[PDB]
Amino acid sequence: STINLQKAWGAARRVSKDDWLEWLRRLSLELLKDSSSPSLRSCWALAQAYNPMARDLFNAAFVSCWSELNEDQQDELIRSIELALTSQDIAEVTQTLLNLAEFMEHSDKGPLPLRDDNGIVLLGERAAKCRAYAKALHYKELEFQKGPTPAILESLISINNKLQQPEAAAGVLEYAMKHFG
Amino acid sequence: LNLQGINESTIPKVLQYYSAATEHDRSWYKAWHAWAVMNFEAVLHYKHQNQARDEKKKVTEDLSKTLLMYTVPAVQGFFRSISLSRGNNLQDTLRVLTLWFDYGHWPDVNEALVEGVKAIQIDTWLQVIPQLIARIDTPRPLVGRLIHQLLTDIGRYHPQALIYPLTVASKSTTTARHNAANKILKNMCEHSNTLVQQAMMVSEELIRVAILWHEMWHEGLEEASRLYFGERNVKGMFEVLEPLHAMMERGPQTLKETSFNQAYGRDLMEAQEWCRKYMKSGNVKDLTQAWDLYYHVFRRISKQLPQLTSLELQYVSPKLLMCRDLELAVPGTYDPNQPIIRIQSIAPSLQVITSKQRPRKLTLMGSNGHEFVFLLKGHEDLRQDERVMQLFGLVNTLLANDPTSLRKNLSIQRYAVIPLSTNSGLIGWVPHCDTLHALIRDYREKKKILLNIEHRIMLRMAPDYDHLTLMQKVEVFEHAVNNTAGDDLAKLLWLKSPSSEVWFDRRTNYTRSLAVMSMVGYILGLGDRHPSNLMLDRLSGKILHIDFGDCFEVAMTREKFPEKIPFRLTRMLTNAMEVTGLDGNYRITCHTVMEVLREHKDSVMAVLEAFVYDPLLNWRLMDTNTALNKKAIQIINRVRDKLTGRDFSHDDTLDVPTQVELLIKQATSHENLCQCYIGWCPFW
Amino acid sequence: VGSDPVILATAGYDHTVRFWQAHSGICTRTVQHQDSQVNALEVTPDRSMIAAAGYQHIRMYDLNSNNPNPIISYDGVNKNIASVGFHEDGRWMYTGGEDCTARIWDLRSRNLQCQRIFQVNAPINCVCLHPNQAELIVGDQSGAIHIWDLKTDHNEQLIPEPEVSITSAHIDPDASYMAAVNSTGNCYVWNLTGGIGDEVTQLIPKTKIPAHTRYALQCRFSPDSTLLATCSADQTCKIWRTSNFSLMTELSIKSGNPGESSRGWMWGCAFSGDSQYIVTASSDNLARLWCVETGEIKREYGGHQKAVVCLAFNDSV
Ligand SMILES: Nc1ncnc2c1ncn2[C@@H]1O[C@H](COP(=O)(O)OP(=O)(O)NP(=O)(O)O)[C@@H](O)[C@H]1O
Ligand SMILES: [Mg+2]
Ligand SMILES: [Mg+2]
Repeated sequence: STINLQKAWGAARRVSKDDWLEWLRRLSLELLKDSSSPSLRSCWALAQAYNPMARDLFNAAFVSCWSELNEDQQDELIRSIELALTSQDIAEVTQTLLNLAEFMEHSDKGPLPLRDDNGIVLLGERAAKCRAYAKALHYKELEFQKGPTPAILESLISINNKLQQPEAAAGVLEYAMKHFG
Repeated sequence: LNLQGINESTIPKVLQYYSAATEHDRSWYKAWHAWAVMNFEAVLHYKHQNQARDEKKKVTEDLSKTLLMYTVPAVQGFFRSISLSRGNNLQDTLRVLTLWFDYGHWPDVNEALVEGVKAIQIDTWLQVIPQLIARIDTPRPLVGRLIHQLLTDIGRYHPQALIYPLTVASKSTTTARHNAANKILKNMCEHSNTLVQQAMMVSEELIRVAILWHEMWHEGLEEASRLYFGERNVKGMFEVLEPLHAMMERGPQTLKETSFNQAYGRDLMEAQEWCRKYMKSGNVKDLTQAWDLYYHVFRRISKQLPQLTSLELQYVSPKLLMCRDLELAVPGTYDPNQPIIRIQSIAPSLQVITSKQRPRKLTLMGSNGHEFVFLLKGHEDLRQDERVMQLFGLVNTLLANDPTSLRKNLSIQRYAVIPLSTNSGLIGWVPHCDTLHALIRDYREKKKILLNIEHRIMLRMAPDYDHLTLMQKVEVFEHAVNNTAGDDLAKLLWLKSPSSEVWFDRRTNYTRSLAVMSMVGYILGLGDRHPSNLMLDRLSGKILHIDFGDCFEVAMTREKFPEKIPFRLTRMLTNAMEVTGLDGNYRITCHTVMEVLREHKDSVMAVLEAFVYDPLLNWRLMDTNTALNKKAIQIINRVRDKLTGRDFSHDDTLDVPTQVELLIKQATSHENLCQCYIGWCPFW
Repeated sequence: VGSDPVILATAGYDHTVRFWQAHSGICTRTVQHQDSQVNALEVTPDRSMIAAAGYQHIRMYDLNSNNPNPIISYDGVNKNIASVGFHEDGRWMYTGGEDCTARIWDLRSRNLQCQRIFQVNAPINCVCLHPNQAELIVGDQSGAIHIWDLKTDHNEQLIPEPEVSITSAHIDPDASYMAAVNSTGNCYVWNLTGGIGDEVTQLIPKTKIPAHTRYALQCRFSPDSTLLATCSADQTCKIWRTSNFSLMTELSIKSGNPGESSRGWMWGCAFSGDSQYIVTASSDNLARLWCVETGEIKREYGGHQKAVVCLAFNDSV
């Protein structure tokens, strides 16, 4: 359990993209080592052997171990994840972390408390930088549903243009102008 | 015409111009079509004159050469234009078909048809067969003879296309229809041997399977109990039981018929004898005894058939259970030009769907090895729906004619309709088809949300909400709507999606489908479709409609909890739509659909004229309102008014955006929604 | 009940018409109209009799008695009935609602046979009665007001806002006047003086009165022809003076805290006695006596279970 944090705390020592990939791999392997389900504790050895089995099973073992970890330990792992997100722009690690965020948003347990407002800013930004333009649109619409803001409306217009749908951009602009100046 | 219109002083001038264009290029289909259509429009204008003067026979006879002077060349030009085009030619063919049906007593039209129908390809006549078998050998020999000739001609090329429609038609009660069916079917058996007989066997077996003796007696004894116990109509009760008693007397043919006779028929015969003794002796105690017996039989059958789940074909149809490689096209097929799929076999039993109504889920394996699923059902008039699907095909073709609607894939989702005789038939089962009401229930149940919360809020404020005034209802309704968040379907749209991209695409297709269906619903006369009849696709998210009901502008006649607006966009739908709501994509789609309708208003008017004109279907419009033929003419006039922007501002010309905005503002009328039936759950 | 002048008649959806002293809040007796909700109430100038209009009933009771037993009693048309009214001479009662046919039912009758019928537009939302024996105002769902002569079915049609339905219309004393409010609620006032013939004349457009209304519910007059009042579908009532038709005061039942907001719509208004007091009500089951030109709420009556609506009251004995 706590071992999973020890690799996670390694996020405070990674700089290069290969270093962050190694961090994700080692965290995946240790998550597999002490998974609640024996079907993953058995696959720990194979994940060490191959590598991509650690990637595929990273979400599954992460969910169970994070569930077992208490509030402080969960917050520590979350801070490690936030260091990874705010440190370097890596499509693979960022997309994997965004997938974790998506599952936790969908799952009844609630989203990861990655930062303030669940990192809906950062997540959206990352979804724009990893070219997941629809993902960034979803995060920007989560911001929108709290209330219309000129920055939010302009960001939606930009994302709609980025999604090659001028119709949505025009409609968003019309809504913005009718609602406010 | 754009400077003058069509009238007596303008017809020959424009006809001369079109004829000159034809002479300069006789190979140009557009000029021939223009000349024929101008002659048809002249026929319509002189018909307007005929109705203006005759309604205030001599005028009709006087115009019987003026109208022929355009009708005969209209018919001939339509024939030549049809010979010069394919696919869209059916439109021109329809322009012929309705026209001479209205003028099917003049001999010149008969000569023109008899010589000109041979300029049409028979494969395109195949698309006309239903409206031929509706009018074959009716009391108008100049029409009936030609229709019989046409159907016999069709039989020489594609008899399989005629076997099913004529097999259904032969069960019509009319003597002439039955006998004409016999003649054409013999002329077909000259080519196909006994495939007519095989199809008749299959149809009869399916008809018997669709409704058991248990179910026929269930309905009949419910009516008998109502009449004797409710109305005290002894004579009506005996009238209802008379054919039912006759069926029981005739004896069984299958294991469930025999089982019914063993279980219920033995007692039902005693009740029958008591009724017979009353009707010659006056023993009302015998009526009470027979009625109580019928009551017990009815309750026993009602308790017997929630188990009607697995219907074994052995006990209702040994013939069909031992189905073999019958050279019969699979129902729902076929393209004549292609490798027609023959029926290999069917599953040993049927799955019945549990509801107030009990369709049978039939599974069939054809020559290509594929499975085809169908919904057999009785007590159901499917000709209406078949015409509605033809109209959907019309609209889909119109959208396919627009490059905007080709790059933006707009189309109405279609499915099979296969009527059988005696108000029954095979509908067709569509996979991944989910009721919107059931989807909201799914979300609420998975999150432990009570389903009737909105209605409970309404009734807490007003336990007697129904008998309130308009503003009282609006107060209670708006308070309840403010006290709820009708956004379940948006959450399910997000949750059921695997990824953000699929969610985005499904939302786009969803909104486009909503816009297209709302506009088509207003124009074609949508109305009576509760959320139960409103279905969703699991893959595309596009909306489907299974019940068509009275949606021909007559469902608007309702007064007991209407149906005040032909169409509706609910709060739940807008909540699942984009951030823009109406703005952007939805309004653009509505404008595009209305533009397609306006531009091709002539085709839509002709097809709706075809539907409204046919007496067999037109007689069913007397269930609602009004001189039936005059109301039919009025309905076509209102169709033109909607297709010319004259529905909200009759004494004006509504532009496309003007009419769209007026329709939107009608749909925003929450005051109408408070009055409407709660089946359309108004809080969503 | 009818023997005490300051009694106010109140009723809601809960099938009970209560009678309570205006200046004290003390309820005296009740009446039962279990057929349907109240669409309208009225206290006769005849001194005395009760009317209550609801779905398929004009229930008429004996206002003087401590038990107001039924009078005629209707048991009216088979459609929703909205309005009421008693003539000042002990003459016919007037019934509206759907269908487009105004029914006339005598007070002295003891059966369901109608005495006269008048032609109207879309179902009647309101009826009001002049002291004149040959004038009667009706407001319809079509946005059209209709005068008729009470004797000959000679009528005048008025439509001040055709696309906006009219809900309440009333008179002023000194006979021939008219005021009305509609689905926008921007009140209109005309002078009807005067004449009977093939058309009942003459409408004289006097003024338009801007009530703070998004949908108006009821507008009524003062016995002394000094005041008018109107009620909005949102949370307010308003008062003007007849001499200049300029805004005197207002009642705002919408608290500053959003938690108590949308307590109910302001159903019904009229004045009682001197030009100082006014009776109104809300659908939160609160019938209210407050002041003219002052806005001070004096008495509040929470004696009902379901949505008080369209008050009526006595003024004298
Ligand atoms: N193409 C279809 N695909 C899937 N389910 C269908 C389809 N058509 C009908 N149903 C389902 O079976 C039920 C409808 O049965 P049905 O007897 O056709 O209704 P109905 O009341 O008879 N319609 P109508 O007679 O026109 O008013 C519903 O529960 C549907 O979910
Ligand atoms: Mg049916
Ligand atoms: Mg059906």
